[PDB]
Amino acid sequence: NLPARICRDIELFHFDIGPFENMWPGIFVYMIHRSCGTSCFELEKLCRFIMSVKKNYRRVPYHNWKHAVTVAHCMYAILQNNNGLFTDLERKGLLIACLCHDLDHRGFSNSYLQKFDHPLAALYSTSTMEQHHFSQTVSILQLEGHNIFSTLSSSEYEQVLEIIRKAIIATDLALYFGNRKQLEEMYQTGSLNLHNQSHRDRVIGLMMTACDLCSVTKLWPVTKLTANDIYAEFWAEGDEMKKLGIQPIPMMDRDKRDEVPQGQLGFYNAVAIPCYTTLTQILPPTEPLLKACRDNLNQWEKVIR
Ligand SMILES: c1ccc2nc(COc3ccc(-c4n[nH]cc4-c4ccncc4)cc3)ccc2c1
Ligand SMILES: [Mg+2]
Ligand SMILES: [Zn+2]
Repeated sequence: NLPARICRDIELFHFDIGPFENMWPGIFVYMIHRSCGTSCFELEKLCRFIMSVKKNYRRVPYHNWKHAVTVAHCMYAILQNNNGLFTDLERKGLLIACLCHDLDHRGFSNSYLQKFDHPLAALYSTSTMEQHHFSQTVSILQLEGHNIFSTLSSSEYEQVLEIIRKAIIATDLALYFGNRKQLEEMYQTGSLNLHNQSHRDRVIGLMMTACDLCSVTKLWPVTKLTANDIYAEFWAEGDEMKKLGIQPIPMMDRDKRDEVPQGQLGFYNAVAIPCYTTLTQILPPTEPLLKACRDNLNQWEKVIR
């Protein structure tokens, strides 16, 4: 059962899930129980599922099991602070989607898989890794005793899997730019309609981006340390690009590491700030994410000065 400090602090947008890996499954179950009810899933099935998901995350620097639970926590915080907006099915689906959204990640981008001519790029030409993450999700659900959705009707099963698929695919950051552009237009013209499924899907897409990127919404010590892990992957990919005979983009080139503060500035400006700004416009209770993002932006500016 959850420690008093965790029960309190888990409700903060900037909660960090800690270094104790064995505690993370219980943290996830607690979040499920609080958003979805303790009758939502059979506990044994749920526990079995979570442990098989863990097993299919790799020991990479950033796109790992810790990332999965962290993304799920951010989703929990959004859902908790936006009571009555999302359906029981959406809430279950979105939390499970976040837990599964990077399944079997190798620590390489879609672009690298394409340049490598990896068999996954042949199977899934666009959003390669994300299509794979969804495939892994389905495969796990299909294992004996793992169908946490077995109490749903056939129709609800299909429905939740579609919610999950859309949510996982939305974590392809390539898609964020177009999605955010559409949403911002809908906001400003007052045409955003949460009862319109296509609009609803976009909002959920943006939520998935917000959650995926949430390391930039933590307090500075957490954010600064996390940046070490993301670049560890990117620089390794840069090395691999060099080995293919291809000059990596500066973000992936360890030789350009002194330029990290300027690169961060670019990212906050082009992606992070616009993301949380748009999210806050649609879901005002999510403002703490934007506040923390702006604070981290200032810290990078301070590093530069
Ligand atoms: C030289 C040196 C560094 C450079 N960096 C950049 C942009 O760097 C990033 C880093 C991470 C991410 C990111 N993508 N998805 C989640 C994250 C993330 C996760 C945790 N913390 C920060 C970002 C996006 C951009 C550009 C040019 C550069 C040139
Ligand atoms: Mg991903
Ligand atoms: Zn992710």
